[PDB]
Amino acid sequence: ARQNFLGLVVSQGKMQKTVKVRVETKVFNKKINKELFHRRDYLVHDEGEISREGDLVRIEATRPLSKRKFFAIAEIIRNKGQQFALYESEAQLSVAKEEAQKAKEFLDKRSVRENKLNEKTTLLRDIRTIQDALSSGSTPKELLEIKQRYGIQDFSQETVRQLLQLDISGLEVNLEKQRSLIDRIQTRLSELLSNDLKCDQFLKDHGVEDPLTLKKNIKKNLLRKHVMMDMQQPS
Amino acid sequence: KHPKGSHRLSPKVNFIDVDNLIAKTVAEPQSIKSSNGSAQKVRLQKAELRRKF
RNA sequence: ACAUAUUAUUAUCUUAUUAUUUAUAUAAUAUUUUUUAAUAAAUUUAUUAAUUUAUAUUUAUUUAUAUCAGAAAU
RNA sequence: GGAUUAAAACUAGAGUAGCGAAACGGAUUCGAUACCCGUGUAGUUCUAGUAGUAAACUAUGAAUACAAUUAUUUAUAUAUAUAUAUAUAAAUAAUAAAUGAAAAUGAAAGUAUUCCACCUGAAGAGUACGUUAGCAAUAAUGAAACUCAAAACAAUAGACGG
RNA sequence: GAGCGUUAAUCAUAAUGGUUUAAAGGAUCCGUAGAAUGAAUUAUAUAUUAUAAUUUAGAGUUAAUAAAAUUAAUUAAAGAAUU
RNA sequence: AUAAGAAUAUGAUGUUGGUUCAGAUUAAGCGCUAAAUAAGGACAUGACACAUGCGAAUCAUACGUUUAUUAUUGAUAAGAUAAUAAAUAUGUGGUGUAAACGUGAGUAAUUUUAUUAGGAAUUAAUGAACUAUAGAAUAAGCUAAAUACUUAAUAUAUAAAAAGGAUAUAUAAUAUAUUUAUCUAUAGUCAAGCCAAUAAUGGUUUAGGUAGUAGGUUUAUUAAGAGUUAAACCUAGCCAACGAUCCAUAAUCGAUAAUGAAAGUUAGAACGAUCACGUUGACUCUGAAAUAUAGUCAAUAUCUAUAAGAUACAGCAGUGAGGAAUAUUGGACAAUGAUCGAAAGAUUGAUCCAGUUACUUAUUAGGAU
Ligand SMILES: [K+]
Ligand SMILES: [K+]
Ligand SMILES: [K+]
Ligand SMILES: [K+]
Ligand SMILES: [K+]
Ligand SMILES: [K+]
Ligand SMILES: [K+]
Ligand SMILES: [K+]
Ligand SMILES: [K+]
Ligand SMILES: [K+]
Ligand SMILES: [K+]
Ligand SMILES: [K+]
Ligand SMILES: [K+]
Ligand SMILES: [K+]
Ligand SMILES: [K+]
Ligand SMILES: [K+]
Ligand SMILES: [Mg+2]
Ligand SMILES: [Mg+2]
Ligand SMILES: [Mg+2]
Ligand SMILES: [Mg+2]
Ligand SMILES: [Mg+2]
Ligand SMILES: [Mg+2]
Ligand SMILES: [Mg+2]
Ligand SMILES: [Mg+2]
Ligand SMILES: [Mg+2]
Ligand SMILES: [Mg+2]
Ligand SMILES: [Mg+2]
Ligand SMILES: [Mg+2]
Ligand SMILES: [Mg+2]
Ligand SMILES: [Mg+2]
Ligand SMILES: [Mg+2]
Ligand SMILES: [Mg+2]
Ligand SMILES: [Mg+2]
Ligand SMILES: [Mg+2]
Ligand SMILES: [Mg+2]
Ligand SMILES: [Mg+2]
Ligand SMILES: [Mg+2]
Ligand SMILES: [Mg+2]
Ligand SMILES: [Mg+2]
Ligand SMILES: [Mg+2]
Ligand SMILES: [Mg+2]
Ligand SMILES: [Mg+2]
Ligand SMILES: [Mg+2]
Ligand SMILES: [Mg+2]
Ligand SMILES: [Mg+2]
Ligand SMILES: [Mg+2]
Ligand SMILES: [Mg+2]
Ligand SMILES: [Mg+2]
Ligand SMILES: [Mg+2]
Ligand SMILES: [Mg+2]
Ligand SMILES: [Mg+2]
Ligand SMILES: [Mg+2]
Ligand SMILES: [Mg+2]
Ligand SMILES: [Mg+2]
Ligand SMILES: [Mg+2]
Ligand SMILES: [Mg+2]
Ligand SMILES: [Mg+2]
Repeated sequence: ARQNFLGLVVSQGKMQKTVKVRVETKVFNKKINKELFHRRDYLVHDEGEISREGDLVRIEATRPLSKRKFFAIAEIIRNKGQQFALYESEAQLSVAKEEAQKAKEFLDKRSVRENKLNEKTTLLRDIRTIQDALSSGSTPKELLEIKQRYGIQDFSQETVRQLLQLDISGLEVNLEKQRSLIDRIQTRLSELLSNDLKCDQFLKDHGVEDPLTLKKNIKKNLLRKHVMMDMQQPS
Repeated sequence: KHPKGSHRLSPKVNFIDVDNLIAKTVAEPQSIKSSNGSAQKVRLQKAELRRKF
């Protein structure tokens, strides 16, 4: 049959309807006693100009098409070259949109900081008026303004404590919950495995059919999936 | 797309029908011609042997 | 340095031959075509030599391109 | 392919104490274009460049896996009845095995794997010619003929040593 | 041995090699090609290769903690001595 | 599967390292020497120049031409006609020389070689010349005549042909029969064109090369693809340090020869395959195929007939030259082939034999006492 080769497109878009394909064949080199790969670039006809640099293609022998062209593209085995072209165009649009959004979020942050620098009022001073007015009874209009600078309509000892909250405090509680879950899951499964009877019951209670007839790994995974379905789904 | 001016498929294999090959190559004489001549008789014998072979 | 021989090349010069392509002929031949003599046969027809007519096939000269080779330069 | 690359050298502009090619003198010597002494120019210095060469040496390309000990430091860690002790790495020193022409190497010059550079008698020769690069000195690349049966390394025993 | 010798030639006769010290490590590193070499498991295939999925022992990224004050470039200073 | 080393360093030792030797061989030469026979080889050099003779002819059953005899005709013999037997290849025709033979100049590959269970454009109304089968073979002209040539007729969009001769018999030139030729068609056989992949010496102290160059589109040309050639218009490519381009050198190869344990290396004389060439260059004609050992023109050399002439030994033998060196100006067509012829036969320096030469191989070249 017609001689067919597999190769990588190494040049495209330089000649009209012609691409350069790199074909590698296996040969034996008697001198060094080693089976080597021999490489050759083929000028190949691309009637539809579909192939792109980087594509893996199969080329088939044809009639003479020019001084040096004797093969044509017969199939695109892998279209990595075509993918490269599509992803580059999308990237330009995708990145422009993201950069526009980030540029607007930077100017907004700058405006807020500039606005705050125009308000001579300071947190410490404001928190020293909400704690003196709340301990003296005075209600100068500054407080009403302070009830707008911060949004704190009510001036109580439990409102300054909520104006000065630090994110670290929230992190400290999320971390304790995370540690609890892991510790509970491990103790639960550890105990369950120690008692085969309580384990068999555990599985049946959660909806396993004849858990007794199961393997150690085929069933410990069920136990693990259940212990993690009784401490993460209920919570 | 295959190259313009080229056949997409390979030419069909030509299978020989031995009955048709024999009929066209070594066909039998259509009539039993009168080979009274010495040279006609020799030619008839040679043609018969060649056709048999 | 250089004096030699050999080969190659060319925006050059000259060029046999050939191919291809131009223009021209009161060009030749055949046929057609228009007439015209001479001759012949018969009692219009044929032939030959001319002229007119187109057609095909050649010829001479001519235009252009390429070309063995030689010259010059490298 | 690229970059960096001692000393000397070169192109400009500064600097110039000391040192110091050369040069001119003083000695030494049979002679002394030397060793020693004097006067001491370039250079040695700085700024901006050129150039890409050294015994540019561990005369030992880089990477990975692996193999028997000791000593000594260093680092990290651990412990305590708190200052040592116990661990794991690195470096260095001396070694086993192994390798080697041997001298020796010793975690490689061992056991293996991968990649690069390089060599094929001496002399001629890192010369000639050409080419490339540089302001230049030069640098890179780099032969052949002729001639010879030499030539070289480690080690051994001597002889000799101002 | 009806040849023998000699000259001219061909093949064989050590790389089942080497480069600290004998010819031979590139001044050094960076890195391109390499038709150079190169991890793990599983499944396919047309099979020491290809593809896919998965993995972290090579190679990297960012932090945390501890440690160290050297090497480049630049700027600003000090010192003994010399003439 | 078959793998050996030796001499030479050094005061001595070990090692590095070259040099040389032991083996086989030749397209061999030379020196000395030499018996017969059988077989295999023989200008590697100047693709230098060549005296002389040969190497391609054959057909009379294509057409003409020339005799003799006999018969008939011709009232005197010049001629004619037919039969018979001869002659003619200095007239017109046919077939044969694209092979074979010789040589290795050119050729490093758009061309050449080798290989592949390769390919398409998806290769002509090509048969070259045999086989099988079928059909056809007509009319004029031109020549002295024809199987010469020309123009027509009819034969698979349809296109595209031809030829008679010999011998008998019967007829009144014609017809049959036999024989040998001509033309067309279909298939077979033999045999052609084109393309791809892979391999094919040295120098980069030849590093850049290319400009129809790389690709696209269209026409011309061809049986047929393609910057293969020619014309037009576009794109800016293509090759290259895994060595481009350039230069030098060389015919290539094997189931051939030499050598080695082998991988290999060498040769390319001999046997065989392939290519190129026939003093040099280009071009054209015929043809399926030729830049043909043809033709045309030119170049170089020679010759005689002095013409827009002939010849060119790389066919055989042979000569001069060059060289260290390579043979007979032989016999035969008996054999195997080739060409011509219907046949009888003719031709064949293909070929087969012999000669010369230890160039190679082999056998023999007296045994017992
Ligand atoms: K084309
Ligand atoms: K490099
Ligand atoms: K100074
Ligand atoms: K050193
Ligand atoms: K290296
Ligand atoms: K060594
Ligand atoms: K000696
Ligand atoms: K030796
Ligand atoms: K001899
Ligand atoms: K005849
Ligand atoms: K000959
Ligand atoms: K040749
Ligand atoms: K007949
Ligand atoms: K080259
Ligand atoms: K010969
Ligand atoms: K014969
Ligand atoms: Mg010319
Ligand atoms: Mg200066
Ligand atoms: Mg001095
Ligand atoms: Mg520099
Ligand atoms: Mg130097
Ligand atoms: Mg050096
Ligand atoms: Mg140093
Ligand atoms: Mg590294
Ligand atoms: Mg130099
Ligand atoms: Mg020594
Ligand atoms: Mg003998
Ligand atoms: Mg060997
Ligand atoms: Mg090494
Ligand atoms: Mg080094
Ligand atoms: Mg060195
Ligand atoms: Mg890591
Ligand atoms: Mg010998
Ligand atoms: Mg003989
Ligand atoms: Mg010869
Ligand atoms: Mg006759
Ligand atoms: Mg004749
Ligand atoms: Mg021939
Ligand atoms: Mg007729
Ligand atoms: Mg006639
Ligand atoms: Mg004819
Ligand atoms: Mg005709
Ligand atoms: Mg040179
Ligand atoms: Mg074309
Ligand atoms: Mg071309
Ligand atoms: Mg053109
Ligand atoms: Mg030659
Ligand atoms: Mg060979
Ligand atoms: Mg050869
Ligand atoms: Mg011969
Ligand atoms: Mg020829
Ligand atoms: Mg010629
Ligand atoms: Mg000729
Ligand atoms: Mg000649
Ligand atoms: Mg001869
Ligand atoms: Mg002589
Ligand atoms: Mg003869």
